[PDB]
Amino acid sequence: DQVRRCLRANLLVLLTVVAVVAGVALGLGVSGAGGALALGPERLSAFVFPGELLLRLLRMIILPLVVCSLIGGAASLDPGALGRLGAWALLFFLVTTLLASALGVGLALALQPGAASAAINASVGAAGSAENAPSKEVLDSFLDLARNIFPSNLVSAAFRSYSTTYEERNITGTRVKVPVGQEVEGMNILGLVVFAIVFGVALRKLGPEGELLIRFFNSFNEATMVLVSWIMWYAPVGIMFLVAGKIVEMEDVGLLFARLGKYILCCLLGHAIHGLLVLPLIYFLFTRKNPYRFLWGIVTPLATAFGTSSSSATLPLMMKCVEENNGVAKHISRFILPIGATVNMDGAALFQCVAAVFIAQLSQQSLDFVKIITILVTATASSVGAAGIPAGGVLTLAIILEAVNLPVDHISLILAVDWLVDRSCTVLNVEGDALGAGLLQNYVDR
Amino acid sequence: DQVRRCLRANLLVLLTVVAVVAGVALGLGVSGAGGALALGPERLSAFVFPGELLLRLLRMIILPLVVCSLIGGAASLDPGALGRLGAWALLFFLVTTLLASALGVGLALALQPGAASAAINASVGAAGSAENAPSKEVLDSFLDLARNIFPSNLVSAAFRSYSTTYEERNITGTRVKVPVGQEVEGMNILGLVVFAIVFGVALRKLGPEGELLIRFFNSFNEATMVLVSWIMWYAPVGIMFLVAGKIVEMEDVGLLFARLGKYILCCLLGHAIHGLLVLPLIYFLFTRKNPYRFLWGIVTPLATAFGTSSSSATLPLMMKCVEENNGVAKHISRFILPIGATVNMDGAALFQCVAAVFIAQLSQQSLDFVKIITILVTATASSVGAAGIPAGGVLTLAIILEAVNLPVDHISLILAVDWLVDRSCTVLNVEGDALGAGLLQNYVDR
Amino acid sequence: DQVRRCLRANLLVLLTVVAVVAGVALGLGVSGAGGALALGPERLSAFVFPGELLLRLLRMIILPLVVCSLIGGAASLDPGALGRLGAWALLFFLVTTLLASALGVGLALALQPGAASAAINASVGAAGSAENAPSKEVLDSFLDLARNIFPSNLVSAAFRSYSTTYEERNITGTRVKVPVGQEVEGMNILGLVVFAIVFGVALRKLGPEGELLIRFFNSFNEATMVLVSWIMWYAPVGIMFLVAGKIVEMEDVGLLFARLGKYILCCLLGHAIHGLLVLPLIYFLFTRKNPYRFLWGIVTPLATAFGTSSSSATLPLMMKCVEENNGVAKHISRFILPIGATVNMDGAALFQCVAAVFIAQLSQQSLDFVKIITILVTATASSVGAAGIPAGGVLTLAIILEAVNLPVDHISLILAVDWLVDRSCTVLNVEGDALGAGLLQNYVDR
Ligand SMILES: *[C@@H]1O[C@H](CO)[C@@H](O)[C@H](O)[C@H]1NC(C)=O
Ligand SMILES: *[C@@H]1O[C@H](CO)[C@@H](O)[C@H](O)[C@H]1NC(C)=O
Ligand SMILES: NC(=O)CC[C@H](N)C(=O)O
Ligand SMILES: NC(=O)CC[C@H](N)C(=O)O
Ligand SMILES: NC(=O)CC[C@H](N)C(=O)O
Repeated sequence: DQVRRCLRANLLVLLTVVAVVAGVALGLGVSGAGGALALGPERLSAFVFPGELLLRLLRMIILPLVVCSLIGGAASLDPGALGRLGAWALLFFLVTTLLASALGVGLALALQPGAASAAINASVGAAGSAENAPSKEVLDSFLDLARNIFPSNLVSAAFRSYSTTYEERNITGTRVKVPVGQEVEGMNILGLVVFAIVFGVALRKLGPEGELLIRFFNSFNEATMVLVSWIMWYAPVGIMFLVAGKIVEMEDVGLLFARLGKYILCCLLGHAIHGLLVLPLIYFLFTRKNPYRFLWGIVTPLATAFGTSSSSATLPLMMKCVEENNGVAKHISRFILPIGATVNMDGAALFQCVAAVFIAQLSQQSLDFVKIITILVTATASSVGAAGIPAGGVLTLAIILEAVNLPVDHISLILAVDWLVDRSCTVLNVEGDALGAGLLQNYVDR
Repeated sequence: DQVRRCLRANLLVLLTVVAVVAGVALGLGVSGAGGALALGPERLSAFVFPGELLLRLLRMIILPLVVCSLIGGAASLDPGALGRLGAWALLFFLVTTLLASALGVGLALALQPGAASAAINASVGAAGSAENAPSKEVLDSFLDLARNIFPSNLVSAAFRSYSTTYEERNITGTRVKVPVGQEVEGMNILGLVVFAIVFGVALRKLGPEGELLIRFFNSFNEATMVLVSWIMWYAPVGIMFLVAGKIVEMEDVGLLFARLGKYILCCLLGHAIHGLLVLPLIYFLFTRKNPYRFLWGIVTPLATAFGTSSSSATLPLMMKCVEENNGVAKHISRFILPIGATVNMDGAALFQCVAAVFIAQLSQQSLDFVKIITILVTATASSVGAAGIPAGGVLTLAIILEAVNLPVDHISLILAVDWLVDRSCTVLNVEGDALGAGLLQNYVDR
Repeated sequence: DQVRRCLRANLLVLLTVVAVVAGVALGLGVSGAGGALALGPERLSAFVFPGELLLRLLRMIILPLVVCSLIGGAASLDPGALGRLGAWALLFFLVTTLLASALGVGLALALQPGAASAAINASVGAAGSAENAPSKEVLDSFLDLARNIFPSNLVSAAFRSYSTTYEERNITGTRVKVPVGQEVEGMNILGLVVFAIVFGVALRKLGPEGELLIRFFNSFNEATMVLVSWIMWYAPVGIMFLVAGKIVEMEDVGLLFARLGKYILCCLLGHAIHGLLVLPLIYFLFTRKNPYRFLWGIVTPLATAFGTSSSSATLPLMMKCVEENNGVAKHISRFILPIGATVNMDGAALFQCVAAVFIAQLSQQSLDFVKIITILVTATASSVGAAGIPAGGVLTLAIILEAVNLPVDHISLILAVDWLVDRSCTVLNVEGDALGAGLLQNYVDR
């Protein structure tokens, strides 16, 4: 049969999408028959482990990749030409993030998710529970991101980021708060991207003395790219257990879709127009080429981002598929795509935009025109400061609301539905990188 | 004199064994005349320091060795031949560990250490003291070892391993336990062995691009091997203070040997037959060569393992003595011996076997035939999960006993005698590596 | 104009000294008009940030420099000649530190800072506040420094040093203290200097196998030296905010200079004679060359040490200025100057000498002749154990006083004036390195 020929050449494509629907059929049979209580907590961790093992070993290789592949990328061309590459790049990440957040106002206002329904029953969901939050100030977190760039110690920025807390050591009368930083747990991806680019330029200023050093990091880049190919074969096995592990936790067979299902359909549709109708239209307007043939070549990482629910996870998996399947250049694909891992959270700019209108569609708040331009520019700024940590964008939602002085009286409605909507967020998040990667292929042709 | 000629060529052999008996004569004069109280705690740390300095600097070089020497080892030969090297290897570590644990049942049953003596006075030793223990479940620790393999972050696995604890954040009615992991202190040796082997194969799949990279790690391996030679000369000084520091702590001039000295003679004899009568018989059955001439060439690391009481400590010291003194190959000795550091704790499979019969010889427990095959297969499994941390195998003793549902009413009798029996454990532990290393020299001759 | 020609060639010299006086004029206008309370604590951290950003990114490059530049330095020459370089070196650091501490007795006794003034009103300053201190014993901290050399783990010594605390887990009757170490936060500079020197010698014992490895670390050294040049241009901006941030904290417009201003003039004059009259006289006695033409070539790092107030901070900044401006050799300047970062705290030997006479000039204490030779040799020993941490030498002041059994009834007078006197300490501290660096240039001419 001739149909057997195309299936052998599309083996990873077929196995990935058949597994993401397998766990939904697997997990609903677990959640329906018996439920979460039938397994027991001492066995539930053993069930979710073959999915949780996937997210582990696929994360350990981004450290010898991102600090390594940006060297050989940003030391080939000249630093005068890198400004002709970088300035057109950061302009593109700013427009795509801002245009996605502009859809958030334009879709939530025309649908009004704060409608007369069970969603307005937030008093049963609030309970004063999530009020006990750190909720750092908007001046401090914006100051914290500039301090997270240019890290303190180079080894310490491989596993331990920087943040800030508050204390009250102020027995003087009128007890005030005092900021203090303590370097909490978490990998600093952004702190090492800005190091490797600056370190990559310094090898270009050197003459033939750096020729030994650049071929070292070129070879050490290539050995990791061999090792990411073997994890790619394991990836259809793990995604079957990512979805079928998370679905055991909550239930939406008539409970979660009943209360705030209008909001869920509001934000999934925000991911529907953007990145499936807008980004192909932008890509065709600059290339005049078929975007879906480009999009079909990248479907294993995009389905993996739905499973792993982390943009920083699926970073090496996309770097294999873009340079192999689609016709891009070797060196420039390994530069614009890793810097795009933590700079264009436009899904978060679409998630935190709608969710900040959603609580203001209810509870009778105006937002006529002055708050609209502030809620538009804040979400496209905090998206840069967001990490690739799963469910990390919920923490940056509270700093938008205080700056636009909306009530935070129940943030717990937007919370506890982010096991589903954030998986759609990462797919839209990582898609604009490779669409921007192929957009620079036409730019070098002229 | 002709006797002066052999002593100059056997200088390290003579100085090492004269120092391990020097500290016993030194420490008993300290423990006898004056005792531990005559020195004071502010001076006792200053006394144990020249031994404690030895265990420190000899441990800092295993990180630029194990992740480095396994690269140049497992990138020379073909990956098809590595399966012909690896499968025969892991079969040998399984048999030697299981045969050692089979001696534990066969020697404790024929001697019955739970005899009518002062050893049955465990009520004075129990006191409900060591009941306050974490004692993680057998399903979780077996799950934890698979998660400790394939580490989370590559830099973070150089000093910080992974484990798990328990919390009770369960105010819902019927308060249950919940697992949580927090990455406690401790070097992950096993997490980096599995990384370097996979990374070593990927250089072999590369062509001449990896030729620069393999010669880098070949040279960086050799510079450490120079530096381990200088610490080897310091090693007879330190072992004199390892033994004469630990002996100041407890006393066995008629007190510890009186109560449970039958148990101590039971487990030291278990280390006597295995690895001095069995392993020479296995080595002669496959080589038909003199095992003791091979064994005399490795006596400085084996006496160092008695002093340091850590298998992961004496790993670089054996790698010098095997490739220099005995006639083994250069590349294959630096592969099978580091992977054997944390895979064949057969002394622990002999220690945790007898100690789990010892508490069941007392307190009237049966173990007729069904528990015997479970207590045999559990100890040979948890020996793989054991670390090279001194006195680390005591924590893995409790997970055997709950799985074989024996009482843990006094584990503190097996505790606080492990300053002596565990030093015999590490000597038997590290011996089977080099005997297995020389066993593969005959395998390449055919 | 011909005066425009010299200003273009002295751009860094002119911009650095015009900024250290700019912040004094800036900060006094802030402290005078409005004061510290006019800004608010939520804005004060935003004001001090462009200075605090300078101290951050200029510290992240000392890890890929000190462990890297000492390799290519101490592997070129022979190890027989390194003893002819090292022994003359460590003799020079011992004399310069001891001669500086000899000035501390000779200047405090001839001035008597414990005079009838407001400085003797220490009862208002003591309050029993700083009595709650750890204050580890003199035998333990001297033992701790030898354990901090030869670190435990190589990766862990890049951000996490070693220290010791005390516990009282001693329910046996007569509750005593027990030492325990826990690896507190802080970069171990000294632990990696002793590693790279020993590792550098081992490459020299290797033949042409180390030729690949030495050219690797030679190139990786040079790429950092490019990157330190770009931070040097940012350095006149940051020092303007270092001084104008610290001056907002305290006030000395008639308050701090009134109470103990005799002591401040006593210790600043101790930094005046030493290192501006003594060290030029020593340098002229061995070179017969102009020391101030050598001293004018290094004025950007010396003014930076006044701003950063850390010897370990300004280590790469001096390594650029010495090898470029002044006529020293390339390889030997990158060896003696990094080892001099944490070995010759003679300012601390001048600070901790005077401050230990200052509390004994008051409160009627003798120190006739026997305590004088002990207070001289203790301060030159603890200066080696001092770190490059700002305000780190105050902790090592208490261990001098107990060994010379002077009262520690108010150490808080020497505390809280170290925002000013310690900035003079680091300038004198880092100056003797480069004066010692140029002193070895004449030694290689013969
Ligand atoms: C220990 O056990 C023996 C019996 O074997 C008994 O006679 C004795 O009283 C017990 N206690 C002590 C302190 O010896
Ligand atoms: C300071 O000391 C002087 C004596 O020299 C005394 O007259 C004055 O009252 C003291 N001031 C305070 C505040 O104690
Ligand atoms: N909510 C967010 O967008 C941040 C977390 C999300 N998983 C991401 O990596 O994009
Ligand atoms: N008790 C044990 O056997 C644990 C391992 C042992 N400390 C070793 O290094 O060999
Ligand atoms: N007072 C001191 O000596 C502390 C250390 C000093 N700040 C230095 O960097 O050398």
